[PDB]
Amino acid sequence: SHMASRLLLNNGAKMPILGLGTWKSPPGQVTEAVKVAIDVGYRHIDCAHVYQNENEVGVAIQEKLREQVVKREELFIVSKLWCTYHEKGLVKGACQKTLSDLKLDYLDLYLIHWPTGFKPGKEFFPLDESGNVVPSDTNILDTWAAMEELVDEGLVKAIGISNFNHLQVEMILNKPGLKYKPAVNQIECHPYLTQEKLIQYCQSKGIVVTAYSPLGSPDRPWAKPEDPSLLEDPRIKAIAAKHNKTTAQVLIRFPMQRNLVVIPKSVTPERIAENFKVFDFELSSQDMTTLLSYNRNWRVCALLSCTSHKDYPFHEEF
Ligand SMILES: NC(=O)c1ccc[n+]([C@@H]2O[C@H](COP(=O)([O-])OP(=O)(O)OC[C@H]3O[C@@H](n4cnc5c(N)ncnc54)[C@H](OP(=O)(O)O)[C@@H]3O)[C@@H](O)[C@H]2O)c1
Ligand SMILES: CSc1ccc(/C=C2/C(C)=C(CC(=O)O)c3cc(F)ccc32)cc1
Repeated sequence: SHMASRLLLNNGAKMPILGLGTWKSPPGQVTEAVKVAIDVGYRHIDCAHVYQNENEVGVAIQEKLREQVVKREELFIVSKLWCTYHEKGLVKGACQKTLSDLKLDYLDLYLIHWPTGFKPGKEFFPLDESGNVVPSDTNILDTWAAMEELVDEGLVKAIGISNFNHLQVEMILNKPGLKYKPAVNQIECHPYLTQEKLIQYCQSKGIVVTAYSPLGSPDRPWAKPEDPSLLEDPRIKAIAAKHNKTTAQVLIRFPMQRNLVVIPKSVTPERIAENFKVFDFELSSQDMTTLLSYNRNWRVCALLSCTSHKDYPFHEEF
């Protein structure tokens, strides 16, 4: 289908363009979900400390390594530094905690989960008595230096960012004494949020973009009835039907043809397999442009708690 399975990052490593997402995958189901994914061909898993299921994901990876279904070098494991760990002195420990839970001795990619730093502590979202999230005074350039140390200590092969707008990406690229550029910016992207500008900017700098919530995150906990629904969009279903594929398969193939990495989440064995079977057809340039035309600047993940945080990413146009 004129589609290679991996693309080149600016650290010299290759990254599988299809990965399994794990946000919201319940701890009692994610182990089998990851086993099934690897069994059917996935080599890239997207994780995060904040998803609270890294231990269970790790059980799956470890078993598949033990069974010799796959070698570690063939796996591409991604995790993310949570906001309460931006303080320089906490970054390594957060990384090591994720490594211990995932049962790995290194990550292929470690991302700053959000540009917004929070006060350190047990709570993922520390609040003042009025309900506001309490920020940290750490700035993202120092956090980036801490991330660079992880590469130099061998804990991760690549470092990157997530939910950074183009000015924030630019701030890193212009950092005095920058040692390693971000390899990846992982951002929300689907036909209702097409991200033409941010994607063009990142790619122009050699930063690879990963598209999250490619199916529109129907299981997002804050979903409402008025919300659009990609999987129910007759226009998208029509394109699927024309190709004898499912609507989800079209939604996953879409970012692949824009040179994006994409990470659909499922804990359903049947859908896990379906979501991987997207290398056997090609959307036309017309299909692509039609899908792009559906942009609404509609976000699943707007982090509405933190609009007042100085580093909140989504006030900027991109
Ligand atoms: N960096 C960030 O801040 C950030 C933010 C959001 C997401 N992400 C990453 O991106 C991943 C994917 O995003 P997401 O979890 O928000 O949502 P998503 O992948 O767009 O959609 C997941 C939902 O779609 C369902 N689904 C999966 N395959 C399907 C299919 N073939 N047909 C019908 N329904 C299907 C899943 O149900 P079942 O699981 O029940 O099958 C689940 O409810 C996340 O898991 C996470 O790893 C990162
Ligand atoms: C402090 S009240 C609040 C504020 C923000 C959010 C938003 C969240 C979003 C967008 C995500 C997905 C992601 O960032 O990957 C998330 C994952 C988690 F484990 C926990 C919370 C959140 C949820 C609740």
